[PDB]
Amino acid sequence: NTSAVQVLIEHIGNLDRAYEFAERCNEPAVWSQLAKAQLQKGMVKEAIDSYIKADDPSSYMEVVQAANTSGNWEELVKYLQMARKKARESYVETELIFA
Repeated sequence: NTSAVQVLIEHIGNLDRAYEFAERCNEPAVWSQLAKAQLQKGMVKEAIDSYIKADDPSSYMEVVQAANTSGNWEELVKYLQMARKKARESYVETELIFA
């Protein structure tokens, strides 16, 4: 299961595919680096950020802050649920606060 997931890559997947082989795995990997690549290459995040959280990424800072203005609340508020969690200093919690 350490691959059936990250498969959501560029020349590796795309759209109604990337999130088609993620419900089978639990487990997985690449959550902070996948949000930076899936957010700068084709609109997805709303999808690639609503079927993974999986610990990381809480703030700081890029995806974290990003998700809030648009219009990602309902999942946004949950994205922090893990924040103060295996996590609790400034720039990261003062960020949760800020956030």
